[PDB]
Amino acid sequence: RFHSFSFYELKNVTNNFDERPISVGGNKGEGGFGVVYKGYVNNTTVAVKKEIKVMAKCQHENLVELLGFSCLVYVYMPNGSLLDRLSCLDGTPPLSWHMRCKIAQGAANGINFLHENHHIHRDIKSANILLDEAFTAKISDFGLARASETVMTSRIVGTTAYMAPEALRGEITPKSDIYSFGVVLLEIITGLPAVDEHREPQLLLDIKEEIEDEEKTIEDYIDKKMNDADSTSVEAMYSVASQCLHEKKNKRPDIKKVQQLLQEMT
Ligand SMILES: Nc1ncnc2c1ncn2[C@@H]1O[C@H](COP(=O)(O)OP(=O)(O)NP(=O)(O)O)[C@@H](O)[C@H]1O
Repeated sequence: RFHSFSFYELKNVTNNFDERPISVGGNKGEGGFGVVYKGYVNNTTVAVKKEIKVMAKCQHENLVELLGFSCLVYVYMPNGSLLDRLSCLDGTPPLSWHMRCKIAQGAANGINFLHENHHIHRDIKSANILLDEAFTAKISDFGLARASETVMTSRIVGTTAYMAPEALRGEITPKSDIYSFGVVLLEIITGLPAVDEHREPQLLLDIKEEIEDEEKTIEDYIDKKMNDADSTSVEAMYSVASQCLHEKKNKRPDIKKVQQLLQEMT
């Protein structure tokens, strides 16, 4: 299971917490809980950051593996996040439609495993979908995760732009994950971030209504940085997105349904 690390080995593996981007010769990614550095341990490139029983019960090919702690050490995901690859950050090639279908499938297989096992992720978003050497989807960051039995909470957590209305009111339910996934699927289709302040609309989930009021087609929104995207499977994916984004929790499909529809799309 989990290798217990001393801090001093971690320090030195990360070239003494070299905070420089790896693209410039360093070891640095960073989020709202810590900084993630590339490590070289024996010959195992790892990812080191600053729940564990969740990672201890939940192993799956579409979930990042926790290796160890001092704290947290992870299998290291070469290709970064889905958000950064959708953005083409640091000049990476745009993701093909074929590849985007596989990633959506893998991410749904990942969340399915979590729901079967009665967990609620609570922060499903494209930044929390990592990609290994082979671009296999790895759901990450189970710091907010909760075991399930719908309850409420005074400590509302998540990322605003991906959050279900009931998740923003303080309810806790896997149903919110489904909603967040629907926003991820929209990100995959259009290659647009869930929120852009200098955009209209600022919130990607708002395109559902532009489309429903047939003011726009999903075709207008399709990421133009692809040449392998057929109308039929794009609409098939959008349809699944739309269902996940039903503003009423009990109307959304469950993850088993989302999964079978994404497999049928392919
Ligand atoms: N296991 C990993 N392998 C490779 N990169 C990782 C791994 N875990 C995290 N990262 C990267 O480390 C950075 C920090 O991630 P994280 O601390 O989870 O913040 P975030 O998901 O971007 N936002 P939040 O989860 O709200 O704090 C991100 O840039 C990730 O791309």
